[PDB]
Amino acid sequence: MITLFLILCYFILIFNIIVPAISEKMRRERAAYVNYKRLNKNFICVDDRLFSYNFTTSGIKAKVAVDNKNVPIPCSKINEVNNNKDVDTLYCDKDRDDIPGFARSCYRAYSDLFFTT
Amino acid sequence: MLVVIMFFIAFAFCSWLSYSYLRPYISTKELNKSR
Amino acid sequence: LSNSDRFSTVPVNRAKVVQHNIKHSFDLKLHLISLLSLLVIWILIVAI
Amino acid sequence: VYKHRLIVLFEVFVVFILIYVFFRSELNMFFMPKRKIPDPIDRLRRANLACEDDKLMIYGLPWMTTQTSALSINSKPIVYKDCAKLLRSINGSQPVSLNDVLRR
Amino acid sequence: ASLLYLILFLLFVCISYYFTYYPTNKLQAAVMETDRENAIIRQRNDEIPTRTLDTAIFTDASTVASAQIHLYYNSNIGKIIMSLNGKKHTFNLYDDNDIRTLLPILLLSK
Amino acid sequence: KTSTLIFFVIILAISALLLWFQTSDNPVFNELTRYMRIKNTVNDWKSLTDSKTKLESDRGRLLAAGKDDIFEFKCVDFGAYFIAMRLDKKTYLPQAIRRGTGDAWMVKKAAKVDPSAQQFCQYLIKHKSNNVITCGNEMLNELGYSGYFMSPHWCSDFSNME
Repeated sequence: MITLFLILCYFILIFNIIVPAISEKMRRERAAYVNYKRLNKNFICVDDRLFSYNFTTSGIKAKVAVDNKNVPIPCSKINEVNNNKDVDTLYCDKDRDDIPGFARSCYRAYSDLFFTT
Repeated sequence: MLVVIMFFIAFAFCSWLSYSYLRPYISTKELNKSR
Repeated sequence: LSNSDRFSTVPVNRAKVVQHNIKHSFDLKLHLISLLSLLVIWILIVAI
Repeated sequence: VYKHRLIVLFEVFVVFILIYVFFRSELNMFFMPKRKIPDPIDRLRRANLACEDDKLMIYGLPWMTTQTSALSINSKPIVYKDCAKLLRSINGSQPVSLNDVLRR
Repeated sequence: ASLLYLILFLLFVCISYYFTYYPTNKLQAAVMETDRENAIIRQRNDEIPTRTLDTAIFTDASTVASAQIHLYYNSNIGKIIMSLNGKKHTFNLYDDNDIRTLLPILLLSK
Repeated sequence: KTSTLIFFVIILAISALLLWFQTSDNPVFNELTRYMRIKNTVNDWKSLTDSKTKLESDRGRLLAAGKDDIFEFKCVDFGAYFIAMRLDKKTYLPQAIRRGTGDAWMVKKAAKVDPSAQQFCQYLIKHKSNNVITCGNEMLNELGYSGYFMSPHWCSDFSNME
């Protein structure tokens, strides 16, 4: 009699809480991505790192510009980084401990994306 | 047994509603295909 | 100048206007509604 | 009837699937312990100064396997005949690292 | 067992509370996380003094003069900027030469 | 036990009906959820402002290095108006000359080159410099907004351009 209660509670959680939450999250992140695409061009400078955001099935995702030696390019040459669109792009989803403070930079990039858009 | 099949019916209907409502969002391929 | 009296000579703090509007407005009690709904469901299934 | 337990476990499994697919990062950086951000000055907290003969000298550097002398504003070694007197006048009779200077 | 049901229901309550009262989307959650960690980072930066500091600076190998300097720590590149006689000089905490030059001034300050 | 299953099915139907209510373009659900959303957003305004002002105070700390003239009033051109601002001595946020009890002064210009506007800004600096407005939390407490997230505004434009 309690297991039926738990089944029903989890049904409510899935279909009345999580699903509209997914819809709202996708709506907000797509709006932010649209504003970013219309305002900022390709990579942007966040904590002296080059970040660009793309919209996929799992929402918005931030990728950092790294060179052939998986080292982030400083913002000092951002202009040429705009021209060379085929540079190495390392995603923020994977916890790459080789690059120091990757979570720092990724979270700050998302924060700046929210604040600007 | 009857409760199990009733819950499957409810879950299938609700999943159909959720997918039909979420096609514009989760299916990014659809939205980038149609501009 | 037709609606000159519609404007304010003094500056207007519109954030406080919105905050009073939110303060003195109907409170959809979703917390109470959710607690009551969970209690109803538990009583109907587990208790009865 | 174990079917009810099996189906509630299926419910929790699909909840975790939905969380992992979409809300992976939010739940990852919310409901999980995380490592403290390293500080370059934290490693240098143990860096202190002394005198070798007539040269200001640096100790406490971890990666400095072999002791290396200090440098002035002109990238030159600091040679002072009263280095010990300078340490006694400034840092007193006890060695002073970067920790207590920073905490001042 | 009753314990399994209790923990499952508590997991329900926790997840529902999170989704109702906490930022579901990545942007706002990242804003909150950056707020916290930037609070710690700003504490770390403000731990470094920013006011006038009296120190004996060695202009050459065997010449030293007492003077006042200013300091500011930047964690974007992990470096220090110091002001002396209206001139700004940078010192990196990773470069050996920069730390070797910076240490005598920082350690000889009263 | 039959009543338990009947209640189970009824509540499952209620949940499905609520989900149908949510997913469809129902005006009532939209109105209620917009009500809740607006309330939550206006609640969050304060925390967003505090975060942005802490970040921008850090950026102002970084920017003010070796430039003492930044701490003195300067007449800056905004294309359509002149504003006399500087960096705050304490908080290191932009701080301009106030106009009465409102926002910063804005000497409107009627063309690209307006000597009278600039000279009036100089007059404000040399005379009416006792009353100032600072971006961030002070402007939030006085006028209800922090200057950031507002386009166009002098706080965000001055921070971005510098």
